[PDB]
Amino acid sequence: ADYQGKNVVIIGLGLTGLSCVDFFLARGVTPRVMDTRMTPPGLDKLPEAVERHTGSLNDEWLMAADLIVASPGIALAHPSLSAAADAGIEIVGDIELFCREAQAPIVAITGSNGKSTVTTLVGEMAKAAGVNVGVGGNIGLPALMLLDDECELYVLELSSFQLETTSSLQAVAATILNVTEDHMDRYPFGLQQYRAAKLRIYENAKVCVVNADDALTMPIRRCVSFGVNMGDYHLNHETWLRVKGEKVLNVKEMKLSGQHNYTNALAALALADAAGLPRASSLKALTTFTGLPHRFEVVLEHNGVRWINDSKATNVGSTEAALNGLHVDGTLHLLLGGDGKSADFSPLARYLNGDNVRLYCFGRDGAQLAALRPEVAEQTETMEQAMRLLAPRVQPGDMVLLSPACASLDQFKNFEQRGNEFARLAKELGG
Ligand SMILES: CC(=O)N[C@H]1[C@@H](OP(=O)(O)OP(=O)(O)OC[C@H]2O[C@@H](n3ccc(=O)[nH]c3=O)[C@H](O)[C@@H]2O)O[C@H](CO)[C@@H](O)[C@@H]1O[C@H](C)C(=O)N[C@@H](C)C(=O)O
Ligand SMILES: CC(=O)Nc1ccc(Sc2ccc3nnc(N)n3n2)cc1
Ligand SMILES: CC(=O)Nc1ccc(Sc2ccc3nnc(N)n3n2)cc1
Ligand SMILES: [Cl-]
Repeated sequence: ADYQGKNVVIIGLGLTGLSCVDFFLARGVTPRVMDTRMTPPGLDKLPEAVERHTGSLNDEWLMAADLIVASPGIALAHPSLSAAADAGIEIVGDIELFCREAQAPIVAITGSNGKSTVTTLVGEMAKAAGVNVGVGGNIGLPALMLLDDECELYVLELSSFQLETTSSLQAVAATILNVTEDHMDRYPFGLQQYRAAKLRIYENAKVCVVNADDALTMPIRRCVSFGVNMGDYHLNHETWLRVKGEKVLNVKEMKLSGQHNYTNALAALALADAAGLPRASSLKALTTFTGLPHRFEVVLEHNGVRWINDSKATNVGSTEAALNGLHVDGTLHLLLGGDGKSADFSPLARYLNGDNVRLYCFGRDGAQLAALRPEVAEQTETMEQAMRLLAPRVQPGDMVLLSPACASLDQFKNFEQRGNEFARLAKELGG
């Protein structure tokens, strides 16, 4: 791709938009940037020579563009962006720009839950083999910052939003880990529209890796599969990872636990195998990886109480993965809240029966979450209020679990800030 002389407009003054500004400037193109937010987080990090427009989309700029670069946070269905598409103005995202420049194979990972774990695992498998690997995308390091002529393999976590604006991805190995309701505020044609965006990841992929236990991960119309009791990669119950009936790893050697993390390990191994990484070093990486911050992270274990930061549980399916099979000796104090993105929370209710569960519900959708079981629920405005309410009630044997089933953007800079604030309060209140 050659952008010289083009009128380039970037939508979004967040992490993605700033990475795109740097990308174009380094290639001799001065873009313009807009964002519907009046004071977006990148407003003061923008180079002084770059024109900026905030508080709305600027149709004068969009309709004059040769190329529109849309951050994943702007809907293609926004009327101004849809009008530009109607006029035949090219619209891409940062992942598209990346794919046009990358010169190493790409492993591409999407799904409603498990993405960052699988992405990081494949990266660790590559590192264990001595491969120069770049890991990024939706996990938090903008993909354009990975571009490096010495890179031998890229591992990208991709969201449905990023996939909507991507056309040139030809992954060496691609997966949809699972499909459960999320981002319904962005998908007015519902679950199948969200699924269709994720299904784009398989187009022109050399190997597709599907979840044998989740039919929505399969192309609508020759894929490798992983699953619990079936699949090319599957579990054998002590629990083993197996490939086509052959034991490859006793999961006692992993640091992660839980069935969903064992299938994450299977998916990572299937992708690593498809990318040509040596099996021995891939298996080694499964035994060294300890987990990610904010993903079912024990931030304090003291006086018989475990305080668990699962702030990365931004949808119902992720909270379900925390709750399904969860063992608690005493009472579970569960923190739910934030921006639910129009999700139906009712699938959580089957985990919330019995005498040993208390709900502390906060943020934009706190009332809807407390309605799951009002007789054991309290509602506050903020997470801090919820923590100060529950802490006097905690007894040895209890668990305090932040697994909020919602996005954090109504009250926090990012889910990391939500998790960090939870950890600070847990240390104050629990020690
Ligand atoms: C919403 C989203 O896709 N966020 C990803 C994005 O971060 P970035 O800061 O660039 O986001 P953005 O595109 O500026 O959008 C951020 C927020 O601003 C809003 N926004 C954005 C542009 C605009 O004109 N108006 C507006 O209101 C968006 O709706 C959203 O609420 O790019 C980063 C690098 O690729 C990702 O790590 C990050 O994943 C975050 C963690 C996320 O929540 N992703 C979603 C998809 C998920 O995991 O479910
Ligand atoms: C249908 C099919 O066979 N798809 C495919 C996808 C990826 C690869 S690996 C690779 C290596 C360098 C490179 N540079 N750009 C890109 N997309 N790649 N991909 C092989 C085949
Ligand atoms: C079996 C099934 O459910 N297939 C399906 C596939 C895609 C969609 S998404 C869609 C559908 C219509 C439409 N009209 N305008 C827009 N933007 N859309 N989007 C939904 C269902
Ligand atoms: Cl968030």
